[PDB]
Amino acid sequence: TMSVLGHYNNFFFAAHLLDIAMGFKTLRTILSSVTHNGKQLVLTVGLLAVVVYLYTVVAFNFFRKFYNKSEDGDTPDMKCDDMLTCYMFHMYVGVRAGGGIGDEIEDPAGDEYEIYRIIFDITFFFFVIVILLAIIQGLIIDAFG
Amino acid sequence: FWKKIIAYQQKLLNYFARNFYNMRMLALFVAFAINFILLFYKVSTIAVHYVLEESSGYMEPTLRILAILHTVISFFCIIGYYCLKVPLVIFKREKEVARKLEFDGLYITEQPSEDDIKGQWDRLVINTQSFPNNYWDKFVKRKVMDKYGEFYGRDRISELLGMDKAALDFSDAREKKKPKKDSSLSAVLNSIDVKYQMWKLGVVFTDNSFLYLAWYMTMSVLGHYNNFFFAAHLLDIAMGFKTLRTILSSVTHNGKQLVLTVGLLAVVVYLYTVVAFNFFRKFYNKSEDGDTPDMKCDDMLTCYMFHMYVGVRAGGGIGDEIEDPAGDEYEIYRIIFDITFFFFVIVILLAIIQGLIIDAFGELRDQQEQVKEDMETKCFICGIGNDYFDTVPHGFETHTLQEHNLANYLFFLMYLINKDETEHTGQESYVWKMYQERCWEFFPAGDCFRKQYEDQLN
Amino acid sequence: ELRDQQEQVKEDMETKCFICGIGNDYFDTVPHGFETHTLQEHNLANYLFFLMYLINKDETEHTGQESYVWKMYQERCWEFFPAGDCFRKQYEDQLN
Amino acid sequence: VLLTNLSEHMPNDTRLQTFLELAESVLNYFQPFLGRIEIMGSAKRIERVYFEISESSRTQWEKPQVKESKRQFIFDVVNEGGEKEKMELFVNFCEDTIFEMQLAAQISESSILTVRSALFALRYNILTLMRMLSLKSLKKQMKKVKKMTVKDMVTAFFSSYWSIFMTLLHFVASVFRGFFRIIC
Ligand SMILES: Nc1ncnc2c1ncn2[C@@H]1O[C@H](COP(=O)(O)OP(=O)(O)OP(=O)(O)O)[C@@H](O)[C@H]1O
Ligand SMILES: Nc1ncnc2c1ncn2[C@@H]1O[C@H](COP(=O)(O)OP(=O)(O)OP(=O)(O)O)[C@@H](O)[C@H]1O
Ligand SMILES: [Zn+2]
Ligand SMILES: [Zn+2]
Repeated sequence: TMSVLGHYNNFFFAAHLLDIAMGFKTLRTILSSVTHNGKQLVLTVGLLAVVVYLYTVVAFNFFRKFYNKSEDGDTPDMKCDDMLTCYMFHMYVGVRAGGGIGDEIEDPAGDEYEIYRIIFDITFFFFVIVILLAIIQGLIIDAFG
Repeated sequence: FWKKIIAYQQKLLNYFARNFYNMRMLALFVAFAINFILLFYKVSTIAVHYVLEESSGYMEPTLRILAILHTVISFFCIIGYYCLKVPLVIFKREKEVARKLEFDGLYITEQPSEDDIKGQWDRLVINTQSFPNNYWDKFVKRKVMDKYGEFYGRDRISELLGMDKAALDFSDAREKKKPKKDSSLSAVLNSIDVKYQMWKLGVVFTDNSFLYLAWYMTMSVLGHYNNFFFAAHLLDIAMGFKTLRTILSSVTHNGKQLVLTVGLLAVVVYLYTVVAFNFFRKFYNKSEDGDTPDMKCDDMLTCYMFHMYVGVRAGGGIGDEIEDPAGDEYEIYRIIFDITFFFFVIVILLAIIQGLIIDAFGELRDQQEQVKEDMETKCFICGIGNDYFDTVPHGFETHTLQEHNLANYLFFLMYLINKDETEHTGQESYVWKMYQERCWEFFPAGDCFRKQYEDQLN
Repeated sequence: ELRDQQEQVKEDMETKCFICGIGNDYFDTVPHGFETHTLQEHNLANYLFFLMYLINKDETEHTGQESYVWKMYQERCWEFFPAGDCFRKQYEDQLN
Repeated sequence: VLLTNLSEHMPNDTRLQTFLELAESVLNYFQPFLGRIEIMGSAKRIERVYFEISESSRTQWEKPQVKESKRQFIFDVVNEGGEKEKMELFVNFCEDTIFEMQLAAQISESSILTVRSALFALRYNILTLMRMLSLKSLKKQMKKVKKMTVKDMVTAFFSSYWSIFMTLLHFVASVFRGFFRIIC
């Protein structure tokens, strides 16, 4: 079916490159590391989403003022005025960020919640960026072993 | 009247105990539904007004109904715990106290350490007339009386164990006959043992799972005042799903090692902050404007917080976030500073955390493999290897499923406990006496029927 | 590697005696035989205590066995340590 | 020592067993102090040797640091060890341990309040929950149960556990306040 659709759109022929896994059994053993603990990986991603949702709840209830993402003073682009927007901001930006959500949100200096927000950022970095990605690392390596 | 009130109370108890787990999963499902509704929750505008924003408009009654239902289910889960798991905890505690009284003399020969809250609290249950309420052995007081009465003193042993020997002697001797009417409400009220209920309530309150369920109910109640308090119930997924048990075990297997690694990271970063504060203060200007410099290392506390917060999270270390060292008398020293910080903190220590988690995974897998290998290669009871039995085809499995089945041994203990002592046969009486004296010599260790009768059988 | 080394140490100490080196199964033919052997018959703590007792004892007061062990210890001859043999293995038929 | 030697070299003697029961108390007393090893004797035979272990030696051997030294030595000999030098390394370890135990012997010279506060909180909070039965305030419940209602039954059943949960809340609050007072 994909080969037939390729005549209508030639870029439908790119799905046939997914056949290399079955064609070469050498890729079988590399992909088995991922698929050996695929359920564990999916559960780890779900746990990451739950933890990030809890962090987003905390930020939405206490640290809304720091999520202005627009540099111009005329129009503020608030990324945590809505729960859905704040959760998407967290999952999309903070997780991909090397240092966590604190790398991408405003600076906390000179505020009454400075220590609380420092704890927030450090715990986010430790649990999400370090520990959970470490769980994925360990799952793949343990599958190999 | 009372025979039906108590019957219906028992029916409700049984229903809640049966459905404890179903109500336990229902509470997680309702929590997930509430937290899914909470994703459509908006700030509306000098007081800020949190408003549930949706097109349908029906999610607000849905949210209130779900909150009330979650609170009801949490209360019902507490009731189900009290009906189902509390009896097991009380049985275990009563068994442990009885064994420490009989075979250790925990309140006759030597006294508790005053640092054991369990030991100090268990002092109350001894005097109660409702002791072994859950534990089957109702003769533990008599056993302790026989064991320590002649040496430590009959009267004080009886006072400690709460036994009225003089009343027992009078009852055994000639006595008047007195009826007992359970219908009297005063009799119903005075029948209950207050002190034993006190001890049981203390044990239940000190139980960890009951405390966790009380915390669950408290957070559910607080959720009505603030709907975002319902997010703490998503922490229950770890206990709800045992699939998350094995993922989280990698973290918790070496949790002490992880905490110590974080402490070591703080010490190393503190040493680096000391060095920077003593030699590299000029490079910690963080304000781009020349008018006002924002010095991040003029104070020791500020410099330490700057390091721990910014440099550790930075991909390349503190050098990624501090000024450039080019054209300075300490250029080489600061380059060494930054490179060593990157290597020790960013690379090595995070590598230690990586290795701890991966080694926890490997260790758990090895433990499971060891359990499987032991159970497949040697019998649980006798301990003889599989090959000796496998000399006969399917001999190991025949031995471990017919001759030395641990399930069969458990069923024998149940049968012997539930059987009347007078009806015991010779073998049953022998095993019963050894079990009462906690002598496990009757368990075949290193020998079996096939090994004893090797030549006769074959 | 460190975890494997610890596991190997535990496995060796649980499966073979430190002194004689005989496996656990041979002693375990008798119930609790391995533990009886390694805590009463071939206890390394008992061997250390014997060395202390023999050193602190006067050489003139040594018995025959003590003098034999003392001479071998002074010449650093460890043949008196039972290797591959024990009381139960030597007197296997007489004891049982 | 004589009786132990006789019993262990004639394991199937009923008369010797009777003597052992007659001498149980002395043997029990001297059991900690009685040493027992096996050696290859001069007669090409495994011989069992009995000696005396002193109380000081036993205590210094059971000192925790000596146990750490033992564990380290066992780890070393098992991992980086060859069977040739096992008995030489063991003798070296024994000599060092003997010297350090003698040194320790010669240098030798001849939460509670938190638990109490928690127990007090338990006692008081449970007494408050039980004062309703103690006071004989059951006349009110009896008046509600003049006439049966299944709704009344359900309400009382839920109210009992609700009161238990409230008492647990009070207990937790009391523990927190007591801990704060202690740390203050
Ligand atoms: N005393 C014993 N009783 C039962 N099984 C034993 C015993 N000793 C060894 N085994 C071995 O244990 C295995 C049986 O495992 P077990 O009964 O614990 O559960 P399982 O096979 O994992 O599955 P399930 O949970 O369905 O019972 C068999 O390989 C059996 O040979
Ligand atoms: N010659 C021996 N002496 C003592 N134990 C031995 C010997 N050979 C093997 N073992 C085994 O070693 C284990 C005893 O270990 P060891 O005495 O080193 O300390 P442990 O059990 O780890 O604890 P602790 O430090 O409290 O003594 C037992 O399993 C025992 O069977
Ligand atoms: Zn068996
Ligand atoms: Zn040995």
